Amino acid sequence: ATLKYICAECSSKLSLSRTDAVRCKDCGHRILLKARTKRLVQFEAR
Amino acid sequence: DEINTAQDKWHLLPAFLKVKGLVKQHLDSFNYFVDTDLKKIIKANQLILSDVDPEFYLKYVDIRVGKKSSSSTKDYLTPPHECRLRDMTYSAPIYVDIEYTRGRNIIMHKDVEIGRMPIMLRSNKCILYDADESKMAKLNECPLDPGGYFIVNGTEKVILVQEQLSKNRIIVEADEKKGIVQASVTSSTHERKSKTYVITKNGKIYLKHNSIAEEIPIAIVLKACGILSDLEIMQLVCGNDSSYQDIFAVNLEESSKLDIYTQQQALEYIGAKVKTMRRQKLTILQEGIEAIATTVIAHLTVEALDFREKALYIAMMTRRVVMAMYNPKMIDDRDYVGNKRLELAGQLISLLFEDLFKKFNNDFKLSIDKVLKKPNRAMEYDALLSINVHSNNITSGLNRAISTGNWSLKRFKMERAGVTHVLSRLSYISALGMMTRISSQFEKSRKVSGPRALQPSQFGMLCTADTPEGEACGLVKNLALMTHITTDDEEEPIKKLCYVLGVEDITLIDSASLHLNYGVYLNGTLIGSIRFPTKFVTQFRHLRRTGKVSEFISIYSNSHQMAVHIATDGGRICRPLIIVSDGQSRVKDIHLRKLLDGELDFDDFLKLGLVEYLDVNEENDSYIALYEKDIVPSMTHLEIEPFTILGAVAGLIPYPHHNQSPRNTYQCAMGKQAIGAIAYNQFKRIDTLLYLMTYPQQPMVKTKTIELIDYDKLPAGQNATVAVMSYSGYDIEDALVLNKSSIDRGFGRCETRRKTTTVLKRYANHTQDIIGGMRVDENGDPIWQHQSLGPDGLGEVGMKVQSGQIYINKSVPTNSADAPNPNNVNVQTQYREAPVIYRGPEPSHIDQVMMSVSDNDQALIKVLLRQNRRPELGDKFSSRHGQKGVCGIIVKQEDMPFNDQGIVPDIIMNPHGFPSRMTVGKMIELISGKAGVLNGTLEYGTCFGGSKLEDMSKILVDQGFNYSGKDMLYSGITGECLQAYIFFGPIYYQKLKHMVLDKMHARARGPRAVLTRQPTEGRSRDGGLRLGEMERDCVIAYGASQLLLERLMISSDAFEVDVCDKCGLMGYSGWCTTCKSAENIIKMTIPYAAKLLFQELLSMNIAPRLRLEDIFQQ
Amino acid sequence: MPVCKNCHGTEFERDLSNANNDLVCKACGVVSEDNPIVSEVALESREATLNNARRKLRAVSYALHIPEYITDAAFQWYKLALANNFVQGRRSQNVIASCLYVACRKEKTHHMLIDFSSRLQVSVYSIGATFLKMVKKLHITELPLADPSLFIQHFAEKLDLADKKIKVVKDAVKLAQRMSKDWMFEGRRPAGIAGACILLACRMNNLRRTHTEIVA
Amino acid sequence: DATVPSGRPETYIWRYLPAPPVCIRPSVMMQDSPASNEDDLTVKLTEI
Amino acid sequence: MIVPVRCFSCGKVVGDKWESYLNLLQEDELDEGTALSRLGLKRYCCRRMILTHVDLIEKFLRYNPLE
Ligand SMILES: [Zn+2]
Ligand SMILES: [Zn+2]
Ligand SMILES: [Zn+2]
Ligand SMILES: [Zn+2]
Repeated sequence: ATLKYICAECSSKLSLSRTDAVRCKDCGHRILLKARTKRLVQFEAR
Repeated sequence: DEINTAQDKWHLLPAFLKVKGLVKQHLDSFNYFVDTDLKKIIKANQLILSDVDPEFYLKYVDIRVGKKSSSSTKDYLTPPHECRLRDMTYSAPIYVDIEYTRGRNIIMHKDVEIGRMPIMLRSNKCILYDADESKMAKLNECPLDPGGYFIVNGTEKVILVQEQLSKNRIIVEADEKKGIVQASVTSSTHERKSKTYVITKNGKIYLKHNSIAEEIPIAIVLKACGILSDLEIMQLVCGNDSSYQDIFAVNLEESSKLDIYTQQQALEYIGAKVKTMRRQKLTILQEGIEAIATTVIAHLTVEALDFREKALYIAMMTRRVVMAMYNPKMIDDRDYVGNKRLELAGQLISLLFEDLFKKFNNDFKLSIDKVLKKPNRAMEYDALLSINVHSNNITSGLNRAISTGNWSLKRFKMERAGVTHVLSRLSYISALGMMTRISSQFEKSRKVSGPRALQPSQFGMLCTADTPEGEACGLVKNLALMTHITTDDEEEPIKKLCYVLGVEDITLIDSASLHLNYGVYLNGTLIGSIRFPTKFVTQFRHLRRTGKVSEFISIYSNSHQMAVHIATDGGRICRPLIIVSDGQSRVKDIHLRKLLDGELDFDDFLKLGLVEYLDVNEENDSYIALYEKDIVPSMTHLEIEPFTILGAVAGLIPYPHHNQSPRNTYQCAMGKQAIGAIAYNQFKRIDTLLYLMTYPQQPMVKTKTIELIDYDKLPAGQNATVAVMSYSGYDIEDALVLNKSSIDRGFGRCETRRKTTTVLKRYANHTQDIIGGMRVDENGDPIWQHQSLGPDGLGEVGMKVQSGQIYINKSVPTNSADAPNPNNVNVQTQYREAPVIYRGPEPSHIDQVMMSVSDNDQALIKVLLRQNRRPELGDKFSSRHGQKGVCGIIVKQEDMPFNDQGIVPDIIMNPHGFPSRMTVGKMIELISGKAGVLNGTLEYGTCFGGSKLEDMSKILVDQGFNYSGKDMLYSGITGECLQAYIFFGPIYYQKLKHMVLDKMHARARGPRAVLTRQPTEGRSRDGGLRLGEMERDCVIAYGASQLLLERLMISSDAFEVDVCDKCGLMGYSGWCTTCKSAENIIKMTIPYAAKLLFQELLSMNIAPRLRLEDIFQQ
Repeated sequence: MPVCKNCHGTEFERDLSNANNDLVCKACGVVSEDNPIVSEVALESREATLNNARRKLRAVSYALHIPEYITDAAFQWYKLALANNFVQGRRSQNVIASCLYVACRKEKTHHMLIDFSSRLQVSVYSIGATFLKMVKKLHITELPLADPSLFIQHFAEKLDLADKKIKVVKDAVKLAQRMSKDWMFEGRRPAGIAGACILLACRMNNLRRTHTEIVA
Repeated sequence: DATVPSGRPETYIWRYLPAPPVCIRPSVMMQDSPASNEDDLTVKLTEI
Repeated sequence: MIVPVRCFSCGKVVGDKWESYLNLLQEDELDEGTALSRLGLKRYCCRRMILTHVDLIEKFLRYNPLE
């Protein structure tokens, strides 16, 4: 979603406050990653 | 479908490696460790009470890992790959059952956790153990990673299997001058101890043992050893007639001139020269002063009570130095493997662990002692929680040890360092490739000649291909592809069993026995030397091969040195092979259909007596076949296949037997340095450095080795068509050259991944280090330098990032390190922000980032940056056959030929490599390649095996290519026929580390180092390059004055010293200081390294007072 | 702090681009510096009791498995406590126990006084009163105030069971929070309402456990 | 060689040890935190 | 990771053929070259990549972030 990011294992959209904690909610599993930006991005294939 | 008697064997090796894994060495010995050893370890010290508390004891009972009696395997534990990201140690709790004493009638016990154990992947206790492909998936880590490596603090490493000189055996080194030292070094638990003995002066021969003082006459010794005859002494060590009698007897002569018998003086003179007893418990000072330790000093191998045993042990030992002193040769040279032993990680963790645990509990005495000091109330509350405050120092100390590599063991009084390496993933082959490695150490100086080269005895029980160019201070060696490192079995049952064969004891021996048979040696320890050498070997081997003492505990003879050695020492190199039973193999070729059927398995051949593991010494006795085709009824065994002789990396070279071996060496050193898929976990793992390849391909040639490890599922390289030719004189020497509109088509492309973690920790002022970011001035945009993100204030996925930008914004308090006070009001900011900046020549991408926590509950951010590299000019390209070369000047398209169907070669390569490097193996491989595609198959090749050449001819001609493997091509430029037929076709290539874009390094004016005030070190940080002395003086042969100055001065350290004619010394600005004038100074320029050296001197008392004089007026 | 000799710009920009790694201001074009010169690679009654005090401090600290960093807080506090002569008059375990407790409390972590103290013979009211004294002797403020919202976690981690507890935890917290809202919370041990909502929402998730286990 | 400059064979045993100038006793980067990486000789003489 | 749409030599379009190839191997098991030969592959450099290029994406989709 256009909200922030995702778990590692549970793999679900999740946001966070500022200075709160990194533990996910859906899962008690700690580590998690950041979703790819909704912002445009460009290469040139060659 | 009956099977070839040759080709059937080929299914053994896989089934051998199927059940029992390729890397078991660590795996077993780690499992064998965690399972058996500790239950013995604590069984050593289970009992502690300090000197206090008349009724107390603390009795250890059980050690477990994962089982507190909830489940069998640990009920739950962290997943290893997940831990690789949490950057923790990856460990398992230590469940320990202990019965203690606390208070009136208690004697109570539980399970306890003293700490955690840094387990090893794919062990028994590992989660990965017997987990099928979904637990790989759901647990997010590769199936094909062999494991067998630890992981701690986010890194992993390995315990490198280190070879140690064979211990507790009599060995004679024959050296000129000297007099040919005999040495035997033995260890049991306590006191690993060296011992030496040798002549000093002219037949007068003494013991050097650092225990005793030095130089003890051996005849006196053997007297004290309990044999008083002085006759059967000589007769014993000597022989019957020959000349050996007097050759030894000189000592016996000047032995007699001192003293006699063994009441006091034999034992006493030993204790007379023995070192101190260390104060207390000196009362053993006696006529038996050393008599206790007279026998036991460095001869623990036997000890016991009466003196005859080791007495004769010393005797036979003396036999080797007299047979030595007779002549050179006729001795032993520390070389051939059996006299050396690798020793597995299993016992490494054993020793290190149990000694940390040891000193631990030793200090746990004190841990209860502070409680025990003042008898507050009645003192009990047995320190059950009090272990915890003392605890995990084992675990911690074990962690920092196992990753760090410094092992200090002061109970063994010996220290090894660099015991581990950072685990190597540059490639898939390296994975098992950095495993299956062996370290050599010690061996006197590094210049010492003997322990250097590759000796023949090494055959098939190590690798003979790989000895990488990193030779240096020591040596690495690699195993075979069929290896069994032996576990130490047992002593007494096989001993008394030897007696069951009807052997005899030293007690029953005549003490005339340098004539009888040969000898029997258990651990290399003489017992009876039973009569009838041969049938003895027959019977016992028959036990081994049939019912008992499997693995090793084998046997081999020696006719010259008269012995039959049969000891049960583990850590010993082994290997299977096929017994020929009388006339021919025990296999009988039908039993293998009973194998390939799927119900046979392995270890049966042992218990059904077909094949077994053997020793270099054993096979030194045996006589081995090669092909069942070519055998003798007088033979003993055949090894199933040759090509287990190659090493784990060497198995890649197609048809190596057609090369010259150094190119195989270089080929191994390159193979692990290739680049490939790593593992299925690929994009889910983040490592400090990574490479990969966009479109890897199975090499058109296979080696059935590859089929073992499924290396075809993980190729590193391209299968690339080439035309051997000197075309495009940019080629010249070894320098390959490539094809655009191929590189354009995706040939040989590499995603290059890196990671930069930034730890986020709180500081005693209790203000976190902060990620704050997103400035966005300018009305709607953050400045370019700061435009590298989004509102989060941290890097994000899918962005080109040009160097100078921020791929993490890390704001730390500039007051964070200050001393906090019991006050605060408003601003706890004061941030000096140090966001790290991507630096480098060419844009990379952030496609993945991780915010996560470590164990201490702190914010930890880890990002991975990547850039793909089109294979630009100047890239190392291995031809996988030993051709190690740079990509030359990239051709466009039309240039370089095309021919009939228009197939254009990709790599285009110089012929001249092939003549002098003299490797035709590749030259065959190309044939096999053009073949396989045309029949539509992969193409086997293997050492002394695979597809042969001649068949391909018909294979090719039918489909219309010249059987010679050659064809016409047409001028890439001119468009006419090429004036000589060209050999071209498919070959598997690969791309390496040392990509130029990494490596190209330059500066204009770069940083200077504070101490010497001059350019910094090497690449990375920043530049500067090395004019060494040996490099420098080359300019002097041209005698260039100024080139030195501009080079070693004006561009090096630009400085002006100010000095004083009167009393030349170096002032500053306008003063001469110690003579304070501020007048007589002269300003001049000098290398700052010079003035440095001066003050460095004049720091120390010295005065290189610089007197000066004019340049001009003559 | 430094200013250009000519343009006199107050802001300097560092150029790491070409790997000159120099410093010059957008106001002049005249560099600040060339090649920033960088680097690479006793016995006192107080100081000795600071050695031993670190020994005790760290050891008993992570006997709880508390974060190493947090320990240095108390180390200053302990050192700060040396200044006012609050340290000498009574036992050491009181001291270190106190200064660690003021850290973890002030730093709002999950650990409990009655618990933490229980590492010893101690009545736990003793060292409680010790901590109470340095409230006078040191000078502090509202800093150390906690709630079960923390401690349910450390409790929840200790009971194993299944992961529904987390779902239960969310259920429990607001539960207790409403109990905190309904004003029955203050004036009582927070652990009580903690284990309460434990048994309640675990009861809501119908897993049968014992009060022994809860109070454990 | 004596001619009233250095000081005849007396000097060669220490009396006043000159402190090595500070630049040749470079204090290593404080490298974050409060504890700065020391430099050795200054530790030596500072014990002297 | 997935068969390059064009070879490294001819650069004739490979992409269509892989699926049709792989199916043509599984369905109606038949000799490799001949398959390609009656699939329309002649040039051996064109051919190697169908005889080769172990697919890593299918062995990857075992692992995926999302599941
Ligand atoms: Zn989750
Ligand atoms: Zn002067
Ligand atoms: Zn300026
Ligand atoms: Zn093609």
